[PDB]
Amino acid sequence: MKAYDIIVSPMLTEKTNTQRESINVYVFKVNKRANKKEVGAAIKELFNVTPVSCNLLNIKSKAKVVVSRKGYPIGKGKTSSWKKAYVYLKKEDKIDIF
Amino acid sequence: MKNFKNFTLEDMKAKRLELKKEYLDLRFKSVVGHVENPLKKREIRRDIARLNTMICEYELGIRKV
Amino acid sequence: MKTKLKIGDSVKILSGKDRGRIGKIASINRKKNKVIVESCNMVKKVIKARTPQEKGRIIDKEAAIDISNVMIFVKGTSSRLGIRFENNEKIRYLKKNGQRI
Amino acid sequence: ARKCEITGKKTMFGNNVPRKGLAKKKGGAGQHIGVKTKRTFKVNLINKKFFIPNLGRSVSIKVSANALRSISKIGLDAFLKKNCKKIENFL
RNA sequence: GGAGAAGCAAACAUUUAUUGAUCCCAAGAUUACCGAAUGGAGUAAUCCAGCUAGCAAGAUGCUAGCUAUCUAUUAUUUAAAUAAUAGAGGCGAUACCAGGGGAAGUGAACCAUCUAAGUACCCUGAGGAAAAGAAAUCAAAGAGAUUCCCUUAGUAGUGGCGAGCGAAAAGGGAGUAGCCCAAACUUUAAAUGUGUCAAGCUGCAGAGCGUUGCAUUUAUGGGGUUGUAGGACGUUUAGGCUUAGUCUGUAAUAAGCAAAAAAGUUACAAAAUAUUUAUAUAGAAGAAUAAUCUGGAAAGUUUAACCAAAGAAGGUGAUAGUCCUGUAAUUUAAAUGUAAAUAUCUUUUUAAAAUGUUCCUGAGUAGGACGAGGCACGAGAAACCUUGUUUGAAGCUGGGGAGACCACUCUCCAAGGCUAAAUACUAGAAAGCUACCGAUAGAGAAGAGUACCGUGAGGGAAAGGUGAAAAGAACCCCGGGAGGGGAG
RNA sequence: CUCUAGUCUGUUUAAAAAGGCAGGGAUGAGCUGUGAAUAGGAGUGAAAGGCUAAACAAACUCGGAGAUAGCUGGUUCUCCC
RNA sequence: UUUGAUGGAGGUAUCAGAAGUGAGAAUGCAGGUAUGAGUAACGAAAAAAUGGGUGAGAUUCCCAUUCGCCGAAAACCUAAGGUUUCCUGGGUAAAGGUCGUCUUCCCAGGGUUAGUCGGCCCCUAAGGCAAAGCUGAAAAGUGUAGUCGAUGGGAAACGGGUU
RNA sequence: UAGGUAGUCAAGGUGCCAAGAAAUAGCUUCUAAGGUUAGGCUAUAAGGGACCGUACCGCAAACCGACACAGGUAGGUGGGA
Repeated sequence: MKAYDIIVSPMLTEKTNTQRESINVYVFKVNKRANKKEVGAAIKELFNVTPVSCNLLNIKSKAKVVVSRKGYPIGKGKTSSWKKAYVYLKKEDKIDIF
Repeated sequence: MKNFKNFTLEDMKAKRLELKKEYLDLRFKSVVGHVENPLKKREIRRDIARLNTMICEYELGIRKV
Repeated sequence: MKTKLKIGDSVKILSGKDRGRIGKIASINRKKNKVIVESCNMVKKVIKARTPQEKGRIIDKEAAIDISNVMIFVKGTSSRLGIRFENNEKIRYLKKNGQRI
Repeated sequence: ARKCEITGKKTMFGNNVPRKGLAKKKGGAGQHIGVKTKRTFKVNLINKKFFIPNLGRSVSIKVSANALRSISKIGLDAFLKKNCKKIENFL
């Protein structure tokens, strides 16, 4: 898996924004098959900077209840689960694309 | 559907790399919030798949240069 | 589904409100087998177009007529359509007389 | 199983049939069948040892007394050949 | 195939498509992980490796490719051990077939015989059919493999002779097809035993004393398959020659070569194309209506046509042969799949009509004793077949059968192995039909084995319809809304 | 922390077996968490014909099965003799 | 079978044929709705009250001041389980035994960062599978070498702060 | 400062009989086939952290009782008089 199938997209959220402003942390949606090592390697190849460390989380799928055309519960649907990555850079390092 | 139906193997490889650049940057801009042509994602993805088959055909020898 | 009418033709409306009124084909919904004839089957419609509250308004627009209710009309004649093979071209002609469309 | 390793004989299932009365060929009015039950007739396998000088060693086979009799009549090699088995399948 | 497409329904704003899209068919690529799951292990969708290649490879890094087991065949002392290929594992058909296991509820107004019944079900096997299949048979008629129907026939028999169970032959049909091994002899040897003389050879002579001398087993070819014919011996023969019928040279025979016939549906095996407007899997063309009246809407009312190998069935604003799609009769095949036919290819005979002496013609087999089952037939006079425990033959100068048995007579020739078709079955695929259903009906399910219930096995619902078209009620009034009253 | 004599509420209850008062055990034949083993003519039972997924003088599910009943119930429009 | 209202799209004479051919009950089945009845309850005898704010609407929401209750808990921190019920914002068809501006209700968005924790891992208890061997109609049953199997045994961290 | 609960010292000590897990792990050590920087130990400097769970409820309207039910519900904290 090339370093392009690893990183999916960043996250722009209030929590991630404050974290990035304060302690220089970048949060990405990554592929569920990645791990710490190739996430770090992918960050290096993509943005030409080596991260100090990486943390990964598995976000479970959010369940929804599906109702009929009239509308009344007939089953349980679910969103897609995904993997979230916190990436820690050196205090001088930056990522510009954001 | 773009036209690569005359490209050589390594030219196709270079095309694949810069199209992967384009797809990654497009995803990033979409998340940042405003991209005028969301379907560009689908178009680029299909292009990359085309390149993957065509290259594969080169190694498999089905399509000869 | 399959049909022998082309967008842009001029057709005469067989049945409906608009007897024999002749108009151009603007669009064809072949999922429902319906056709939109310009300035025919002309209905009043209301649109808000969005929930924010500047204004909404009444506009006039054509409604899709069924395919079966129109018939090609060229040079003062309306008739069925057959097709012929000449010059390696699937061309169309009028069953009543047999001319180039 | 209780299976002759040469021929393939296996146990045979049948009935258990009691009879009351006296057979007509003994002057009796006849016989009457009672309550039949299920039963099995068992092959009498023997775990025999045949010493084979041809490789100077003894091979142990599960054979029935019938197969032993036939081996005594015809010879072990020929009997194995007739039932399309080979001595090396044993050991 | 031609103008839209972005699934199954549109919506909201983004592109693509005449550079031939979408879609349909054929083929190929990609094809995560689990699962027969097979590197080990495991709480199925996941941790742990061995080895090799590339990632600065590296500190439990990533990716690619191998190492599971059984059976058959040999590379070896096929057991042990690895190696080599070949065939299998599981699912599917809540169908069919074969083999093994085999009830119980009932009837007999009880029940124990019997019946139900080889039924349900379990288990082992494969196939598209399976099984069976070319008479040691039916059976007293002159027939002639096996299987499936109509009759025989509810007959013949059987049955605590109670209830019940229940043929076969012949005849008339569907459908057709007969064959190949072992053994008798011989060649090529090998292995294992035994053997130092007159042991091989068609017969005179010379050579010859071991062409391995004689046997068994393994492997190869010839030889042959039955109311007792095939081989060794009896001749015409033997197309014709080359080689040799222990070696050379002759009467005298085999091994090869002209000449022919068949063959992957049994009968030897492995294919490959051309070739068949043959077929399966995408398609193309396709006939013949105007007016008038009612009505929102005509296809209908009425007045006149036209087509028809097409008045089958749907949709079209109310009821269409001629409005649209289709329908009759025709017809698209690059590629793929399935079929025959033709040669190619493969294999075989490269000979038959012909008399008597010897050899073989299927061995723990036929049969008998005891204990069981299948035959319609429950020990009954109980044949016959299979079969467990025992015993045990003949060798055509023979044996089996002809419902106990004996004699005669008439038939047949087992103890080796195959065989298409007629026949069973439809989960399904396509094309069609119905005095079949129209939402409490019809599959449980027009929305699905979902919701729900139970730890699990498992059980299991209810809910179809606006209008011809959303053309979904702008705007205004009451009300927080909902909703209603107006306006459209 | 584990058990239920006696009494009462409750009994179309809050609970398809509790609660309100009380009592026995309370360093032991003790209580209990977390895994595992024994399955139907069988298991288990300091033994009452108890229990084995709220029902056990032979569990439950599926199939035979629409089992058999001399027993009970039901059996739909009309007229004439 | 005639006239009307309603209804807006198929029925049907005569003759003949064929049945899933006629319901008032089976403690019948399915569905709707009466009856008891605006009656019993509205779920423990720990207890609420005032003022203010939000809101169209407040005895039941929020805030504040009093009172009351538990306090070897009715408190706090971790399992067994549940699986978004957690936080922010918006809303009240139903559902909450009433009301509701509120909720574990609904909609949208957001939220779980490990070398030191718990697993994974290297080990074994009971137990399970298990080549070979042995025993059985099949299916399997026994069982050795092995391999799995924690509530057990094994390397490493504490304090404070921040949303 | 004084007093001192509950651990802990302690798998201690002292007595008793019912005589009270295993380990192929870990730690330590030993030698074969093979090795003699091939390794290992004693240090320093540099960096290598696997994969998953991680919210919240958890004596309760969020678990198990058809319920927002007077029930069951493991373990560690257990203030003051």
